Amino acid sequence: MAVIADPETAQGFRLAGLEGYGASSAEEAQSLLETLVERGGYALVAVDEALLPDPERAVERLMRGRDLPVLLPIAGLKEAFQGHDVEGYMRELVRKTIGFDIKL
Amino acid sequence: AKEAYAALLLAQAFDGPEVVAGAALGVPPLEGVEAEVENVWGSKVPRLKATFPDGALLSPVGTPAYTLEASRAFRRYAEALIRVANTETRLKKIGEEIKKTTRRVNALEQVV
Amino acid sequence: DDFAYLNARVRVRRGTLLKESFFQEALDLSFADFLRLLSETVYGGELAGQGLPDVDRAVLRTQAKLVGDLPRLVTGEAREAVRLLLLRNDLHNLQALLRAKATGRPFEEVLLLPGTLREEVWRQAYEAQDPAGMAQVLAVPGHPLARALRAVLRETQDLARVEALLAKRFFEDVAKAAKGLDQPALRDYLALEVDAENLRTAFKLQGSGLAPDAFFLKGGRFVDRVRFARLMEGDYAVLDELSGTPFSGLSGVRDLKALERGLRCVLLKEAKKGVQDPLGVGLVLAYVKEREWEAVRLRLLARRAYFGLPRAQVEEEVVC
Repeated sequence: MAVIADPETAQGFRLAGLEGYGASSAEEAQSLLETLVERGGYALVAVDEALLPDPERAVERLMRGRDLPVLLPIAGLKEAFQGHDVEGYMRELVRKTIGFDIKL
Repeated sequence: AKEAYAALLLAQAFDGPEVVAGAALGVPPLEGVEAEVENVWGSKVPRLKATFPDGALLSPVGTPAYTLEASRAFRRYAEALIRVANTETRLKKIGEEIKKTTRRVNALEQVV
Repeated sequence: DDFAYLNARVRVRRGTLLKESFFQEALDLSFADFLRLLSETVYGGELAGQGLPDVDRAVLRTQAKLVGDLPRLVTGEAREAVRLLLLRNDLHNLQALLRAKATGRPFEEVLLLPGTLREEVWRQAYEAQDPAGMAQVLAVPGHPLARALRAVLRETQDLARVEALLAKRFFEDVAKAAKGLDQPALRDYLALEVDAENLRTAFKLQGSGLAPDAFFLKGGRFVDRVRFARLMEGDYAVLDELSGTPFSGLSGVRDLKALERGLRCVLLKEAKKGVQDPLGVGLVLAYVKEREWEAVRLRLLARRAYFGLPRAQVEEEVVC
C-alpha cells in the first residue's frame, strides 16, 4: 500500500506502516508511480487531489495490465480544512461515468 | 482525515520532527495487503483487505506520547480509505457495464 | 561548580524571551506575518529563508544555541546535576540508534537530533562489536546513560526488551541520581515528572490488560502500585483519587490527549515554581523548560499557520 500525497505529511502515512513516496513534482511522482505499477506496491496507491485530478489515464496507458494497483484521489490536507465538496466530486464522478449532469 | 491530520500536525508540533521521523522510519511496512474476489456479473472485481500488524508495538514502552495516538488515528484512516477504495472501484465497474450495455443496445437496434 | 555563575547567564537568557502577547498575536496571521514576527524574535538569527522545514531547522538551531551551552561550562557536582536536565533527547537518540543497530539500516539514515554528547561518538558507535563496547565508546564521566547501559547490559547483546529495560533503568537512574543529589527542588520536579510519566504509561497501556508490575516504575510520590493497577484497569475514580497532589484538574479525564495536556500543564506549573531558588540550579531548569514549552508552542503555531488550522483548533494548546 503506497501513497503519493504530500512532501512531509506522507510521513504520517509511513507512520501508519503503509509505505509510500512523496516528491512534490508531478513527473517524478508519476515516475515512482510508474515503477510502483511495474513493481506492484501491494494493490493500493493514494494520490493527492489537488495535484492529480485523474491519475488513472496515464497509468492505464503505460500499463494496460489489470487494475490490481487501485488508484484513488486522496485528499490534500490543506483543502481538507476547507470542505470536501462531496457533492461536486460525485457530480464529476457521475459525469465521468455517463456524461449526463444528472444529480443523485 | 481531519482527525488524523490534526493529530499528525500536533504530534510533530509538540515534539520534534526528528522523533516522529525516526519513528516513522522504524515502523514495519505493513505488507501482505492484497485483493481478493468479488466475482459478479461474471466479472471479478478486486476488493482489498490488509493484514495489519498493529498491536505488536515496537517495544511498547514508548517515550513519545503523541505518536501512538496518531498511529491509531492513521490506522482508522487506512480503514476508511480501503472502504472508499473497494466501493469506488465497484461503482466504476457498474458504470462501465452500463456504458457497455447502452452502446450494445444502440448498436444492435440501429444496425441489425 | 558555581551555581550562580551559570545562573547569571541563565537570568540574561530569561530576560530575552517572548511574551504571551507574542503568542496571542500569532493567533491571527498568514505565516508571512508569522515569518516577520519570527524575524523580530531572538530565534530569527538562524532564520535562513521561508518555509516550514527551514523554520523547524531554525527553531532547532536556536534551541541548541540557547540551551545547549548550559550543558557545557559546568564542573563537578553542578555539572552532574545539570546533566540531568537535557537527557530526554539523548535518550531518544540512543534508543533509536540501538533500534537502527538491531535493524541494520544506514548510519546516515538516522536523524540524530541534538543531545549532550559528541556526534562523532554517535557516528563511531554505529559500528561496534559489543553493546558494552558501544557504551564504552559513548562513555562520559558523569553521564548516567553509560552507567545504565553497563548495568542493563548484563541481559543480552541487543534486544527490544533490552531497550525497554534500558529506558526503565534510565528513568530509575534519573530518580536515583535525584535522590543522590543535594537539591530540594529538582528532586521533587524529577519525581513529579516520573510519576506523570508512569500515569501516562498507565494510560498508554490501557486496554492491554497485561501485568502492570513489569510496566510500572519506581520513584514516584503521588501514585501507588495499587493505584497503578487501578489506573491500568478502567477505573477513573483512582484518577479522581489524586487529591491534593499536582494532578488537581486531572480527574475523570478518559481522553489521552487531554490527559497528556493536563500532564504537561501540571509539569509547567511545577516548573513555574522553579523561580523560588534564585541561588541553586532550579531556575536554570525552569528557564530551559520554559524555552522548551515556548519552542513546542512555536512549532505548533508554525504548523497551524502552514496548514491553516483555526484558532479554535489551537485553543486547547495555549491554556498554559
